[PDB]
Formats: sequence, structure tokens, C-alpha cells
Amino acid sequence: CQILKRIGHAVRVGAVHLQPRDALLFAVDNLNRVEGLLPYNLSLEVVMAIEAGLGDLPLLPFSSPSSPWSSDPFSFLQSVCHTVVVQGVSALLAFPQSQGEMMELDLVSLVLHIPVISIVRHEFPRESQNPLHLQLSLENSLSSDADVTVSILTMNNWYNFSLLLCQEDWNITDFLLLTQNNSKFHLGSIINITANLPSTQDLLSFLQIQLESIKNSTPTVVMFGCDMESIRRIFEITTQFGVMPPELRWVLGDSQNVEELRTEGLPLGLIAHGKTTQSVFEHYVQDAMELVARAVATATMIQPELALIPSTMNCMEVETTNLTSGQYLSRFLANTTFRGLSGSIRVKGSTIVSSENNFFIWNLQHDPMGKPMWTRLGSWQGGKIVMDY
Amino acid sequence: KIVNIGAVLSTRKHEQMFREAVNQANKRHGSWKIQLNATSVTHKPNAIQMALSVCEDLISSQVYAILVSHPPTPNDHFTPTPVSYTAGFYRIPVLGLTTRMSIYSDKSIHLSFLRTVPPYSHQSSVWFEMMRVYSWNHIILLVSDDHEGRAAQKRLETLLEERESKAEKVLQFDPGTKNVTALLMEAKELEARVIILSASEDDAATVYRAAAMLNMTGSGYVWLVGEREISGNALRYAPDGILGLQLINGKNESAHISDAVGVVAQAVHELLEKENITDPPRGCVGNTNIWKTGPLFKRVLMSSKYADGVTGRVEFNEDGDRKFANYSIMNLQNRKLVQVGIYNGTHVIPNDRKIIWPGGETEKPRGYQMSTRLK
Repeated sequence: CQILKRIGHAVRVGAVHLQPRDALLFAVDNLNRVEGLLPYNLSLEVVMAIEAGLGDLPLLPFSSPSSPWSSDPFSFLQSVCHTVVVQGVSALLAFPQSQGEMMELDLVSLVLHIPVISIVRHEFPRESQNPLHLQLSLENSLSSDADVTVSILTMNNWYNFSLLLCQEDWNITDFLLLTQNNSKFHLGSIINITANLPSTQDLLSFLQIQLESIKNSTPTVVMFGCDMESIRRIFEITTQFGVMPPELRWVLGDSQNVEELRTEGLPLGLIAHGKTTQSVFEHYVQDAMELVARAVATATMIQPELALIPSTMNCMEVETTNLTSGQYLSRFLANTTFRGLSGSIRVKGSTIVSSENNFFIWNLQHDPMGKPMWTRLGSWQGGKIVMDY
Repeated sequence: KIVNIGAVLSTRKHEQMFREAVNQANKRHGSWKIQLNATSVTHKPNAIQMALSVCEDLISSQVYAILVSHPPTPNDHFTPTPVSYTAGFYRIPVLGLTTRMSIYSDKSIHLSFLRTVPPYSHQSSVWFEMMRVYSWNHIILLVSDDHEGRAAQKRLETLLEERESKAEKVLQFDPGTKNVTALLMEAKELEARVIILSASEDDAATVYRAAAMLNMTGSGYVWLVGEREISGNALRYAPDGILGLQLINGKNESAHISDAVGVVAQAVHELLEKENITDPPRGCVGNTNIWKTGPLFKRVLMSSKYADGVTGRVEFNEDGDRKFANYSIMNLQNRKLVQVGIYNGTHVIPNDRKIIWPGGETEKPRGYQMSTRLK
């Protein structure tokens, strides 16, 4: 009662951009519209800490040339701390476009004794071991996608397998590392489809020779870094000489979009893998907001007084507290893991927010009308693949 | 180009010695296009305040390599921790002169780091031969609930598994224990009277106090301990003739700094001779990406071997563990430790002075107790 009245029975989340408002608003709406996300009838709100000064929010489009940020970070840190104290933001969401901005956000979080989660397009080498600051990468590791392909090698019992590359610069290191983990499978001949061939007759002859060589060597073939047009051309060339299933097994080792995976032109029984949905920054923001709300609710379930009121009451004076509100929330965040919109978000190394995307594996098989169609074989999460049927 | 060697040291004497060594390195090295710069970072007595000071001074100056100094406190892993954390994964390896902690050797955190001295567990690799040389068919171990103790126990077990020995029993003690006499009660059941334990002075003092009243320090009983508990509050009730181990040149901070500077002088010359020789990252937050010169610089640094410095025979390799270090073995005689054995890091070369077993026994003890009450 006292904590809810003092904090307004609402949980505020800070958003600071060095240089995502719609995504933050959508995340707040999704968190608030779902019952049970937070306890004690807590409603999620978003507070933006922009470089502009204190004032009423004007609904007027202002277009002025913003000057470059000052080299002194003390003023920015003081302004961020004052905004956090005024708004009582439990967690400050950062959008750093550079490693220096991420380091500045981490320093601000350490000074303000609050947990800050920074959204980054790609992961960067982090040397700081402070558990207060966390980084969420929009783009997951490519090897995980290969982990889907290797999942076929771990489920289809195809010990003899071959790799077909439409590009010489394909990142087949992840696929090779995943395949070499298990001794049951084996690696066959490597097929390289060079794009420098002037005559299509030579390309067709090379494809036929490769198919003849791999027919008696490996019953499964995985295409790594193969475009939709290139894969369709390869399948058509194979079918021209009669090389169709179940003589060889076709697997898409690279990411394949569901929208562009047209049923026509593909061999029967071909296997493809793809992300469940296009993980936009909005989905990552929604997942981060859901995780933050869950952590805040968990902290309030044990210590509502500490969770509601942040321990950093002074922007310049620092109190020597063994366990502060920021650390209490950071522990819950490190103990938090949930299946978000962009994928299963969890905590790795107490400092990394890893979002493992569920990879759907489908097989191009007979449809109700008899024409080829994509039938979802199953889904893989965290490297564990379970068939739909 | 400008080459700066940042260093975090305590007191003005260490800073002056480091500056003098850096100045002399330029004269001792034939390089003329590379200049030597000296930077001194005082040990800030605050873990939080150390990060900003390091970033605004060490990172901003774009210096090459960072030197860590032993903390002023007798036992505190705080001074080298900020050094290894501030510039750990930024392709700027940090050199610790007295980094004897066994925990910071798995490269899980602060991968770009090296140890200039062998850890306590490293001597275990030389202890097995010391156990092999002095018979010791059956021995008993006691490892406290510590990361360094666990690593030392793992190293000793790996060494003993070569001869297919299970080391009889290893008692899992705990740090901060003040009464382990009851736990030592099961130790009396073991026929072997060899006790090998590596823990801090706090854990060892209680065991030493309890053993004397238990008459476990008498003739035929051998107690083996490490350097951490060799000196300190644990020696108040240490029985005479205790087989301890010590490391030579264990407090030569100036010598270690000079050796590091000499190694860096050749490392810089070796590195400034190949393509893609990128300068160190500039600024605390100015850098926005990992340094281009990554594993190549570390591989070049961890490949030098020459007769330089007082210690000499520098062969730092593998994960960054020092090898072939001089060991001094001193036996406590009337609460006085006199160095009676010298190990060159390969084999034991003890002096002509005799060794007396604990409890007043001059003969070599036997760790076998037959004629047991068979049932």
C-alpha cells in the first residue's frame, strides 16, 4: 500500500538514445495489456531521457540542427542521473550505435546504481565484468542457424553428407565446426558453384558431374550460402538429368525466408530451415521490456520496498550500500529468461542477453491438392529440435 | 611513432624505478624510430573510482601494455582485477608481476593477460617429483574450499595420475575454518602420515593448533604446506621441521618491472616490422571497435626467450603460466626458517644440511602403518 502509493503503483522504464520511441511505446503497451506480467497491479510506463531540458511535452514537430555532443561526459552523466532520480526509472534502456556509447552507458549505469540494457545491432567484445550493465544483440550468431542444419545431421541419421556452396566466400566454418562435433556424421566432397563461368553448358556439365560423384558417396546434401535463384537453378539442373529425391537429400544450410521460399521450382522432399519471424528492433524492444517487467515483479515479490524506490536518491552523493536496488534488480535480470517475441531470451555469463531464435524446419512435400508445398517438419529452440508431428 | 608503457604502481619509488627503466630501455635498444614514454598510475583506494582513472589515463594515452602491482594489503585481489578488467578484451594484454592467484589462469575473463610468476598450483607440478624423490608411496591431501585450492588439488591429481595414484584421501576443507580437529579425526584413521595442504594462513592456523594437541606432529608424521601459509599468522604453532616451500625472488618488484620492460622493448621491435601494424586504440570512449591487431600481438609477445633479467630463462607460453622458477625450501627450526633446499625448477638440488622430520625425528619417515586391527 505505502510502496504503491509512493511509486504511483506503476513501474517506469528509462529510454536514452545517444543519437526507438515507437518500439518502446509498443513494448510498453504489450507489457501493460497483458495481465500477470507484474504484481500488485503494476502498470508499465516509459520515460525518455533526451538531451533536451526539462519542460512540458509539446506536440509540435521541431526541426533544428542539433549540435554535436560535448566532449565532457560529467554533464551528460549528471543529467542522466537527475532524470533517473526524478522519473524513478527502474531500468534505463540504451540504444548505443558504437562501443564508446555502450561504455558510456555502462559507466552511467554504474554511477547511478541502476541496471541498463543497451540494444546493439551486433555483439562487441566486452571487457568490463560489471553485472549492472547488459547488452542485447539484435542479430544472433550465425552458427546457431548452422546449428539448425547440424540438427538435421543429428536427427536424420545421414552420416554421409555433402556441402554445396554457391559462393567461394561462404562462412562454412560454423557448419564445419557443428558437423565435426559428432563423430557419427561424416563429410563428403565439397561442391563449389563458381559464378565466373561464362557458358551455362559448362556449369550444367559440372553440376551433373558433381551429382554423379555424390550419388554414390553421400545421400544428403546441404546448400550453404545459396541464393533462391541459385538453388532453384541447381535443382532444375539436377532434375534435368533425373537427379531427384529420394536419391539425394536436399537441405538449406543457410537462412531461408518463408515468404521467398516459393513452392514451385523446388524438388520434392527438399528440406529448408528459416527463422520463425523477422526479428525487427521492435520485437527485441518488446522482449527486453517484458524481461524488465518480469524482473521488477520478481524483485517486488520479495522486496517490494526496495524494488519500488531506487536506492540512488542523490546524483552526486553515493552511499556505501552492500545491496542496492540496482543490484537487486540486476540479480533478478540475470536470473530472468523467457520466450519473447523475437525468440527465447536468456542470460549468458551474467552479462550477455542472448536471444536464441526458434528455427522452423520444413519439408517440401505433397499438399492436399497434390502440388508441392512447405510442410513444417518441426521447430528447434536452443539447439534442441522437436518435430511438429 | 610514440610507444608508451603505462603502469599502475604504488608509492613514488616504483614509479621512479619504472621511469628510469623505460628511459634506459631506449638507450639499450637500437631502435631509433620508436620512443619510450613513462606513465605512472597511483593505486586508487576505490574499486569503482579505478575504472574512470584507468580509462581517462591509460586508455586515453593509447599506451602499450599495462603493468599491475601487488596490492598494498597482505591479501587482496583488487589492484590487478581493475587492471585486467579495464583493458582485458581490448587487445591490450596486461602484465602482472606478482599475479600468483591460481583462479585467473583459465582465460574465462580478461583473456589478454599474462602471469610473470608461477602460481601456487604450479609448484604442485614440481611437488610430485619432490614426492616421487622422497619415496612417499601413500600420502594424504587436504584441500580447502577455495578456487586456488581447488586448482592446486586438480593439478596435484593430474600429476599423481601419471603413476596411477589416487593420493589415498583428499579432505575437502573450507576457507575460514577455525576448528577442523573433528574433520582431522578421520585423518588419524589413514595409515599414511603425510599431510599435503595448500590454504591461506587463516585455515592453516586452526589445523596447526589442533594437530599439536592431537599429537599429529610427532615422529613419522610429515606435514607439507605451500608458500601462502609458510609465512604469516599460521607459523605461530607450526611444528619444527615442517617441509614447506618458498619461491626465490618473491619480492623483487623492481626486477620484475625491469624484466617486463626488457621483454616489451624486443616485443615492440618485433611487432613494428609486419603489415597491418595498427596503432593502439585512442581514448577511453573514442574507440568504437575492437583493435585490428588482435591475436597476432599476443602471439608475438608470448614467444620471447632469452637470458634477460635477474630471473632469466623467460619462456612464457601456453595460457600464460610461468615455468622454470627457482624454489627455496626452508625448514622451521625453533620457529626459524633456514633455506636448506634449492630447486632449479627442474630437479631438487638440496644442500648438504640435514633435514629433520616433524616432532624431533632425524630419520626419514615412513608413511606406512601395518599391523592394523583386522576384523
